[PDB]
Parts: sequence; C-alpha cells; structure tokens
Amino acid sequence: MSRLIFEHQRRLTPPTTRKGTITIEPPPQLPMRTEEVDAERADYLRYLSVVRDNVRAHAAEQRAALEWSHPEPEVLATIPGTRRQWERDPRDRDFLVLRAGRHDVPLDAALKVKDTADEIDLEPVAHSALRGLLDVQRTVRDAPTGLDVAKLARITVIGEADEARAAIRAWIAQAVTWHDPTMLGVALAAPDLESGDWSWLKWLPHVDVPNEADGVGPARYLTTSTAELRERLAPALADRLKHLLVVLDDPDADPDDIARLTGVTVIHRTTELPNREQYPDPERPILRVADGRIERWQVWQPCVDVADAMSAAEAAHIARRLSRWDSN
Amino acid sequence: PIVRVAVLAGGRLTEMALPSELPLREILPAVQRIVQVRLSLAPIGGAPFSLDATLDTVGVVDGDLLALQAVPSGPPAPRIVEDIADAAVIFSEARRRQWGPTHIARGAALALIGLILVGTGLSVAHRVITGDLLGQFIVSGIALATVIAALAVRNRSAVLATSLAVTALVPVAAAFALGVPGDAPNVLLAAAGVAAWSLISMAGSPDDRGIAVFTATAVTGVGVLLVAGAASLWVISSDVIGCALVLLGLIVTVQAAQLSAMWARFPLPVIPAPGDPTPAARPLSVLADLPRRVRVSQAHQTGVIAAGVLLGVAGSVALVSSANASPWAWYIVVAAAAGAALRARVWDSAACKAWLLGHSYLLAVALLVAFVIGDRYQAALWALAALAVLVLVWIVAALNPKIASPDTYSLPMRRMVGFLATGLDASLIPVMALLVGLFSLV
Amino acid sequence: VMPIVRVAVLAAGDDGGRLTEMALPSELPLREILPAVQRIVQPVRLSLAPIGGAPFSLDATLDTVGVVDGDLLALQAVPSGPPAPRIVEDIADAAVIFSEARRRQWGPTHIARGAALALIGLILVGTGLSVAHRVITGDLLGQFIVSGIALATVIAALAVRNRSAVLATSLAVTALVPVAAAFALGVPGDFGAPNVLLAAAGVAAWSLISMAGSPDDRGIAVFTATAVTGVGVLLVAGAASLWVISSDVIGCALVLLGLIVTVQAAQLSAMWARFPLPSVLADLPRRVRVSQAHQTGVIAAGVLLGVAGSVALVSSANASPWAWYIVVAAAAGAALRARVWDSAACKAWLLGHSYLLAVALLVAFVIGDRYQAALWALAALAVLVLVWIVAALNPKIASPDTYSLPMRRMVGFLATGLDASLIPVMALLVGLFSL
Amino acid sequence: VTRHQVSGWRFVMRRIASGVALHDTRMLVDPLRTQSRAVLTGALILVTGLVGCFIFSLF
Amino acid sequence: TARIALASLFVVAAVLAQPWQTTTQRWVLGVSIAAVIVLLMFLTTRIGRALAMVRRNRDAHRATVVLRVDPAAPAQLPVVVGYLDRYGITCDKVRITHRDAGGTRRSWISLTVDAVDNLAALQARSARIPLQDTTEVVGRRLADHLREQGWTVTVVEGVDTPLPVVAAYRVKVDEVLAEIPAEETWTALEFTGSPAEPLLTVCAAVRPLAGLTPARGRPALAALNPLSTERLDGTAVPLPA
Repeated sequence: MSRLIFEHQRRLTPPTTRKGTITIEPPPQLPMRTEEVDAERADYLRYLSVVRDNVRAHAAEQRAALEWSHPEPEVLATIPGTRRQWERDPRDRDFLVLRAGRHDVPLDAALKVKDTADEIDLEPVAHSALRGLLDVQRTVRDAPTGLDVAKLARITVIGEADEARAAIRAWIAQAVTWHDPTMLGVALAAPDLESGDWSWLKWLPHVDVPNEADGVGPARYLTTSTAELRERLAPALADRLKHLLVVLDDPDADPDDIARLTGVTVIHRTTELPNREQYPDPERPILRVADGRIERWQVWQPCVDVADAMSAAEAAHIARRLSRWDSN
Repeated sequence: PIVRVAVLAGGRLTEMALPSELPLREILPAVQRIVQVRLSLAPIGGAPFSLDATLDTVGVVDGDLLALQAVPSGPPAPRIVEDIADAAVIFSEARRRQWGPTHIARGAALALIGLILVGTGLSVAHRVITGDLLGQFIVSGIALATVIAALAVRNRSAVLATSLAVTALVPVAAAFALGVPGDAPNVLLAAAGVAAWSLISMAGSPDDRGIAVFTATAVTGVGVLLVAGAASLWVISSDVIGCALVLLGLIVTVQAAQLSAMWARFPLPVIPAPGDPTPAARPLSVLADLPRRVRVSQAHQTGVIAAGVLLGVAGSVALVSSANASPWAWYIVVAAAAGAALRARVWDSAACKAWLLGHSYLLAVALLVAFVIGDRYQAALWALAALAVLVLVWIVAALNPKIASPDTYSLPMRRMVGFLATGLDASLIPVMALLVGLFSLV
Repeated sequence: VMPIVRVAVLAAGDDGGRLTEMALPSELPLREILPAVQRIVQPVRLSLAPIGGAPFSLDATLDTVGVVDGDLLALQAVPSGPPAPRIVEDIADAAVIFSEARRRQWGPTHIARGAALALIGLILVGTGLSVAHRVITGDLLGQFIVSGIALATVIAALAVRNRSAVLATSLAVTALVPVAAAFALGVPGDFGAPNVLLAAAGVAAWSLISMAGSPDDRGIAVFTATAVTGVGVLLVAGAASLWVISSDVIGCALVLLGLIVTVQAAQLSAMWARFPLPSVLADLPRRVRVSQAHQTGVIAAGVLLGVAGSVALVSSANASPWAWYIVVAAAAGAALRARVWDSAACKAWLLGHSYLLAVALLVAFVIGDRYQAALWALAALAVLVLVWIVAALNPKIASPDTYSLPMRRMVGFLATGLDASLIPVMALLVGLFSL
Repeated sequence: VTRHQVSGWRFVMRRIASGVALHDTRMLVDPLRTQSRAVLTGALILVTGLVGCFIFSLF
Repeated sequence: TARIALASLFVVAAVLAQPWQTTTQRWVLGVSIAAVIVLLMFLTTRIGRALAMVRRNRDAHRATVVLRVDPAAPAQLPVVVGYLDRYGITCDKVRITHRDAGGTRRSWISLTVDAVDNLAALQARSARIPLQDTTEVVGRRLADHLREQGWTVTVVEGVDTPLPVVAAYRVKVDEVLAEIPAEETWTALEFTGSPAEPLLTVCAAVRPLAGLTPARGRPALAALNPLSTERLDGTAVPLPA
C-alpha cells in the first residue's frame, strides 16, 4: 500500500519508420557494338548500387526502430526509473510484443520491381545483380523480434527446466517492463515457486488482484494449485480491456485448464513433444527452447536464431527496481 | 503501514516485509529473529538510519535494499566529492603500464631480430672476403633456426610469428644465394628460396600481418627467378636482363588489380546462360567472410605494386649503371619512371600512391649508389641533382596545397596528362625492342 | 558485523566528472550495488571497471573479482554487443565499401610527410655521396658540397622554427650528420685525431644551440644525448690532439668518462632544468617530461662512450687482458645499474649496453680483419639474446622480487665495488702511475 | 556461351578490378582498361613493325 | 663508489712499494697512506659538514596536510598507513608526531603529496595542478574516516614548531619510543613507499639514551616540522611484526 505513484505520460517519439514502397527500374533488354552494351551495363549497375544503398538505409532504419522498441534483456534494468518505463499503449503498433530474440525480419518495405520488360531475355549481368539484390537485401539481418502475445492465447514451450524457465523469465520481464498493470496482469501456478525462482515475481506490481489483502502483500497471484489459481482468477475473466498472462511451471497437470478467451494468453512448459501435430495454428504455437535457439513447430523452422536468457538474480533485480511505482 | 524490502546480512540476502510507522528500536530484534554491538538497517553506501525514527520518515520506498550493519561511533562521514575535468587522462595513465615483463617481450623480439641480421651480415662478409665452409654452414644454420622458430610460434603469438617470418627471408636469401660455388645462377636459387618462403608464410597466416611485404617479396622473387632463368640457360647482355626486368615490372604494375582480385579468391561471378537458366543466390557464409577478403585483396594489391616498383628499379639500375648504354636505355628508364609516377594518379590506396610516386626517388638513390660502386663519381653528382629536383617538386607540392589537387585544373589538361601516361608506357615496348636488338634479327 | 570495502568510483560521461569515495558491502552481485553508486555519483547499462582494464561481470562480487580496500574504479558501460555486421551481395560494392576504414585519403597531409622524408633522405644521401667522393678520392669539391648542404639545412631549420615545430625538429636532428661530416674534414693529412675534435665540437655546438632553441618537448633527449657525448669525446679528443700522442689511453679515458656520466647523472640531469627550455605551476607536465626526457637522453650518452671507449681497448689483438677486464667490468656495471632507474628508456639503454657492445665489437673486428674472434662476438651476442629470451619466457631472472635479501645486498655491494674497481686497473694499464 | 556472356564476364572482372583499385564502381571511365590496352597496343606496334621490317627484308 | 675508488687508487700507488725503501717508493707511499687512512666516508664528509655549517650559520612541488588527534593511540596505525597509496593519489609519506610540552601528548598526522609521482591524477582535476586542493581533500577524507572509526580529529592550519627560531636523534628497531629527561621531546615516525609493505623511519628531538644517534651536522630538525615538506633524511628500513 506504500509505494510511489506514476503518471500516464506521453510516449516519446520513436525513430521514424518510413514504410515507403521503393521501386527499381527493370534491367535492359539485351539486343550494336559491345562497347555500347558495356556502357549500359555500367550505368544500370551504378543505378542498382545506389538503390541498394537506399534499401540498406531503409533496413538500418527499421532495425533501429525495432531496437529502440525491444532493447536487449539486460538494458531494460535502467528502464523503470526513467520517464520511459511503461511507455507502451494499446494503440501503438508494437504493443504486447514480447522480445524473444534476434533473427531475420522480412524488411517491412516493399522493394517491388516494376516488371514490365516481360519475355525475359535480359542482359545476364544486369539481371543477375538484380536477382541477387532482390534475394539477399530483402531480409534485415539479426534484429529484435518476438511474440505478438495479444493474439496467441497459448504458448507451449518444450525443453529442460533451467532453459525453458530462462526464456520464460526473459520475455515475461520484457513484458512487465513496458506496460501499466492496469493493462496486463501476470499470474503463475508452480509447485516450487518460493525457491529463488519465480519468487522474484513477488515484487512485480503486475501480480496483484483488485482489492485483496493477504496481510503482507495485497494479492500475490502466485500459487501452486492451478485450480486455486483460477479461483483467485475467477472474477478477473468473463469476457469472451485488461490483458493477462498466466504461466505454468509443472510439465504435467493439464494446461488449457481455463477454456477450450479475449486477452488471457496462458503459457506452460512440457517435456513431451508432439508427434505429427496437425496444423500448428497461427495461435497456440509450440516452441522448443533449444540450446541457443527457440524453434517453432511447423509441420524444423528455427524462426528464432538467438534466444534470450535472464538470470534469476537479474529478474529479481528487475522486480525490485520496478516495485517502487504504481498507477491508479 | 508495511513495506517489503530486501535485507542483507552467510553471504546472501533475504526478502521480508517490515512495519513502517514504528521506531527501529523494536524492529531490529525481530529482524534478527528472522535473519538468524549496535546493529541497524542502512541503505547501500549511506549512513545508517537514526535508531529512533521510522522507515516512512526516512523515505525508504517499497522494494529498496537495506543491509544490517553496525552503528558507527560518531559522525556520518558526509562523503565529500571532488570534481574532475579530463578523467580520460587517468585511463591513459593506467594503460601506460610500467616496465614490468611486457617490455621484456619486445626487447627479446628485437634482440632476436638483431641477432639474425648481424649473423647474416658477418657471415656474408666473411664469405665475400674469403668464404670457408663455416660461412655457408652458419648461414644455413641461422636460416633454419629462424624458419623453424617462425613455425614454432605460428599459433602462439600471431604477431611475433609474422615478424620472424619477415626477417627470416633475409638469411634464407643469403644462404641460398651462396649455397653454390662460383660467383649468375646463384641469384636464381636465392630468388627461388625467397619466393618459396614468402609463399609458405603468406599461405598459413591470418588476414593481415601477411601484409604487402610478403606478397611483394613473393612477386619480386618470381620476377628475379624468371630473369635469372634466361640469364642461366641462354647467355645475354646486361641490357637484355634490364629490359626484361623493367618490362616485368611494368606488366605487373599495370595488371595489379585483377591479379590481386584472384589472389584473394573472390566469389567469382555466376553470369548465367542466355537461353533459360536459373540464377543461384550466394550463401550467407562466404558473404559474411567477404569483408576479410577485401582487406586481403587490398594488402595483396599494395604488395604487388611495391614489387612492381622494386622490379622496375632493379632493371632500371641494370641499364644506366653500366659504362655507356645507348640513349634508348635512358629513354626506357625515364619512361618507366614517369609511368610509375603518372599511374600514381590512378590508384587510391595511400600506400599504393606513395609506393608509386616514390619510384622515381628510389631510382635516383639506386642510380647514385650504383654509380658510386662503379667509380663513376661524375654522373653521380648528376643523380644527386636530379634527386634534388625531385625533392624540390615534392616540397613545392607540399607547402602549396593547390598544385596537388586535380580539381584546380582544366578538363583538357588532365585529359592530355592521361594521353601522355598512355603513350609513354605504350611506346615503352618498341623502344625495348630497339635496344635489345630484336629488330636486328631481320 | 559484515565485511565492507571502502572504494572510490569515477564517472565522467557528460560534463567534467565525479570522483568520490564510498563504502560498498562485499559479497554482493554488482548488479545490486550499481544503482546505489549511480544515485550517489549522479539506453545503456553501467558497471564498475578497474581503471586500465575491462568491466566486471554483472554477477560477480567485489570480493571474488579481486578488489582490495581503497581501489579506484571507473563507471563504464556494460562492455558491448556485436557491431551488427553489414552485408552486401555484389562484389564491387563490397570492395568499395569495406575499405573506407583506413584514413586512405591521400589529402594534403601525406604529401607533407612524404616531402619531409624525401628532404631528410636527400640530406643524408648527399652527405654520404660527397663524403665517399672525398674520403676515397680526395678533393675540395666533396667537403665543399657537404658544408654547403650543412649550412643549407641549419638555415632551413632556423627558418621553420615556428612554422611547424616538428618538421623543424626533425630537420635539425638530421642536420647533425652533415655538420659532423663537414667539421670532420679539416686539415686532411691522415684525418688524424683533431678532425674528430672539430666534428665533436660542431656536433655539441649544434645540439646545444638547438636544445634550448627547440620549439617543444620532443626527441630533445637525443639532442642532449648527442650533446653530452658531443662534449665528452670532445674533451678526450683534445688530449690526443694537444697533450701527447696518447696511443691507447684514449678509450680508457673515454670509458671512464662514460661511467662518470652514467652513475652521477641525476644531478647533472636536473641541472639542465635551470637552463631556459621554453598560472602558478601549469607548466608542470611539460617540465617533468622535459626533465624525464633529459634523463632518458643523458643516460644514453652515458652509455655511448661506454662503448665508444671500450671499442678502443679490445680493438686490436695482443692487447693487455686488463682491457678485456675493464670492458666487461663497465658492461656489467651499466647492466646492474638498471635496477635503480626504474624507467622505461633508462632501463632499456642500460640493459642494451651489452648488446650494443657486442655489435660494436663485432663490426670493429670485421673491420679489424679478425674472424677467429668475430665468431666469438657473435656467440656472446647469442648468449645475450638467449638470456633475454629466457627472461621473457619465465619472469625469474629480471624479476627483482623473487630473490634473497642477502643476495640483493650482495648484488648491490658487488656492483658498487666493481663499477669503481676499474680505476686501479686503469692506472695499472695506462702506466700513468708507474713513475 | 554467347558473346554477350563473355562480354559480361569481362565487364564484371574489370568492374571488380576498378572496385579494388580505384575504390569506386561507377565505371564511367576505366583507366585500368586504358593502361592494359596501352601496353597491349605497345606489343601490337612491336609485332607490326616486326612483320614490316620482315617482309621488307625480303625485297 | 667515488671514495672507494680513490682509496683503491691510493692503495695501488702504495702497493707497488714492495721494496719499501729508496725514499722514492716510500715518501709517496707515506703521502698516499696519510691520504687514504684519513678517508677509510665519515671524516672527509665531516669536513664537508663543518664547511656546510659555517656556510649555514646564516615549494610548489610537495604539499602537506596536518591533523590533530588528542586521543592518540596506535590503534589508528593501519588506517593511516593505508593512505600511502589509495584513491589514486599515492600520498608520498605519512608521519605520526608526538610532543610532550608538559604532559599533554599533543599528536599529529601528517600526509604528504608530491606533484610528479602522481602528476596524472592531479592533471586530471583541473589541467592546472590543484595540489593544495587535492591535499586538503585527502586530508578531509582521512579525517572523516578516523572520526567515524572512533576518535576525534580536527584539521589544523598552522602547527607549533619543533625548532627555535635542539638536539635531534634517530633510533633503529618500541621501548625507546616510550623513553624519548627534558622539557619538550618530539618523536615522529614516518612511513614511505608502498601501503602494503612500507618503509618505516623515526626521528626524535630533545631540548643518546639507549640506542640513539647524535645528529652531527639544525636543518634536519627544521625538516622535522610536521607541516614541513621533507622526508627526515636520516635513514630508511623495513619493520618486523
């Protein structure tokens, strides 16, 4: 009941994201002295190099935007104190977007060649260069990205304890560090919670129901019995707005134990892997948190090339340095 | 009325809630009775709280960290801070470490360098005065020792390795030069050995430290090899080997881009058929290594150019240094000089530009020393005056930063300069034919 | 109680800086105490780092990381991430892009260095050419050209004294080869002793007139070096030209004077501070450097004579073995006197005394038409580089800590006894005290 | 392989050379090709004068 | 070395007199003997010291800070010697001083700071050496550390003088320290060098008891001023436990 207050400040202006649609003039038609076609090759290759530099600029801008919106899961320690802590809003384009790791982004811009010189008999170089540009430059390199949790409704992870829980801690911290509790509320149900593990969650002002006491800490959504968890969660959900997260730590004991909603996106870890899981939905994915990557099940489609792991003590430091503030 | 803090006291910290509107007097005991002299709770790097106040009145927000420590017997130590201006200097202080053992490494390295050099020197002097078997024996011993030591620190230092490999090509050349009786075919063996060692060193090495020096020694070795070859099988005048050397230097300097390109194993183009191919996309692996291949290419290029100049002066000092060579030899010399000083407008890598521009000055020095060796002493003063003119135009270019900038000239002027640079090394070959006597075989 | 450590942190990132002491609880992850340090001394995270090192891991503690009470730690950034490696698929653009980080621009600033180097090479090779024109053949044209280029370069040095302050210093320090050449060719005869006298006089005069006239703190050290030896041999030169023939004693007096300048140096070193080298003590950083410079300069002279004299003792054959004792005595003396100077260049010159001695004996032998001992000089140089190597590998011999206090006392005592032990055998060899 | 293919090959090679030497790929003017072709026409003047003073020598 | 060198020169000019006869190898033998026996350096330098005293019958590079601790004790021995080198200031020497003007053992701590041994840190302050300022700051830091440690200390400005504007002494390796009979007995310890393993020295003064040493050839007593910027030239030696 005794902690500082906060004001729903106006989000800073992020670096711009020019979503233009740059086009490239098609290569020549390859009909005449060879010197002429050589000069034409030179002019076209110069134009292509210029447009390649412009595309590289576009890509660097997009990556700078994603960085400014998804810093590495160790810089966010300096976040909670500044005027940039709960800066995300339910209208922005990156809202409830948990950063999981770096891989190749599809380069939001267009890069559409105005293909009108049909009947492909093009100058071999002036066409090979264009094909190389269209196939290589169209993907930004390793850049922040992750899970648009607001449309997932279930995250099943797979792997050993101290790695699955590692990635879970990483992106749950990345979530609770850029949102007001009035928007999302984290929960948990674990048999061994008070163990230097998720006990750090104790501080997070995102884990308290409205109007409960429990003597010392208001609610402490954390518990062990999943049924008792839903009981403590009973009034919070009849909606099929405030988002939620409900994570689990017991491999067994029936995830999906709530529905099957409209903002309750449960997470759970298992050890059994699917056999021939039919049509991994756009939602409800399945993620093997491997040694150093996070592979999404798809019909093995890494889809995340370098994961993120936040140490237990680091999550505790985040929780502490965050528990000062609150807004009501 | 309660605040949840992390208190600290076995080598760890515990996390408990504590009342706020209360004196610490009745707080600390139970705190101990949870964690387990005048002890109290204090923030990190701060004076302990007044024993008779409340957590609320001191301003400890929920979630802070407090450690249980003793009460200092007296003042609070207000921890006066002093200001500083240029702390970046303090760093440069600690970076400039003392004598220690670090300087001992550079000392030992320079000592070994000097040892090998002076051994080679003493031994070649003994050989060129009166050479017993001991001379060649100790030369070969020193050379084998340094070449083994080069392959002994190959993966231990990667800095001493390349330096030892560089300095080792002097005793190797000395050894293989005087490994055969006589006086010449010796230089053939010498160039062969030095080129072999240069290649071996350049092959198994990281990106740089296989710097221009190595590929330059390699190329000049191949050139001197291909010249001593003709000097061995056939028998030819000084003019023939001079013209061959200057021509090799020119033909290497001119084709020093594609050669440096292929030396670094660039990802050769994949231009497809004209009918209906399927263009392949390059894999990210080699494309990631590319920015290393680029530097390797640059270094190889600078080395090829340096070796081209070393040839184009080694031959240039074979024609004029003789007693009295045809004025065509003088024209070939001046043409190669002006060519290697005008193609210095082409290249852009500053090292290549300097290596090219210097060609004339180095040629002046070489002509001077070859005249002094040949007891000329008369055209030597002329060479000194020519070098004085060279350094004079250098100076007038230095302290007048307009003559050394192409933008202050007219388009047709620089176009005519290009025409001249074309025509010079164009006519360089027919004059070589005239001088060598090729047009006297008909 | 609880183990705490009193440290002092330094953070200078925006304006000026802040250095202040504090008490931090040991056995805590730095990720826990960094916010307190920040709050006290005030998107990138910070961390403690020992000044002159790499930042600490955010998990380790001040105890295990190896911080003693009273250190000085800077507040740096969490080291880094990857540089986000660039990528280009065409090869020509790859070549043009990945080469920029060189300062490869030609510019009107490499031309200056090129012209200066060309001028220095011109001066050096012209002096060499003209000397080799005279010394071998012999005529007035050689010395004429040498003196002409020497006057030219000294006038050029005085002409650019305030033009660039570096071209001037370089031109001056290289101008003392043609000066010596010119002032070494008067009254030819057999080039005698007194030509060395005149050359040393000119060299010392130029070094003096340029040291105080120098525009800054620079390689002025070599100046004072070529100043001290400039006068040193000068004195001895006068003897061999004025008093008597003095056949062999030249090198004896030379090595004596070298040892004198070597040991009793700090006093004469600080003496130059009285001379005019050019806000209460704002010109302290200059002075000390200059001061240090003079030391690192003067000691160099203090060893040059040590060779330049010894080279005379064991030059020829059949020399008295007392010469082969005095040489090694001076060598060992200038070697063991490095333990006290504790500076970089001073220790370097004192150690390299024996190395330069080996090389000089070698070149004098090969000039002296001796080879059954030139190989011996090379072997001594080999033993020397071998002890250098074995010192570099295992820090045992040159580590002044892992020794015995009685052995340290005995080493200092032996050095103090042997460095001066040469003047008795000096008199016994020169016979000056056999009257 | 059509002549356009070999022409493109030579052009890519000369462009790579210009890149690694002149530090630009605009390829407006290519002094490298100029120098190379200059040495080549030197050799061609050589062989032309050769066949000239040869077929004259059989007057 | 110079004195042993000249003594070797003279014993060489003497040893060649194996026939101690002919008054040619005997009179010069005698002059060399009477020149060497007087030197074999405490008598020649005695003449030098007498000439200095008849010559002496008529800084901006070292700064000093002095504090008083009325409840003086050796318990604060470590916390002061630690200041030989810390916080990147490397105080050149520390000095404890005790006086007995009556029975009031007024004591003092004395820190010294050069400007060339730590020119870097000083230059980092203001680009024009705030030597006085930084010395005052390190004095304040030591004062606060001592005060919080359990004593009381006052940063003084201007202290009394152990020289009248009279007999100084020095001892080797505790009981003597309590023994140093007179009216005003000064006793000052000085630690120099490294904080881990320092070099200890001692100078005292009265107005020879068990192991003292007369101060023949007084400017040394002037240097013994706790405020003075000196090193009490007498000796230097490590210490046992």
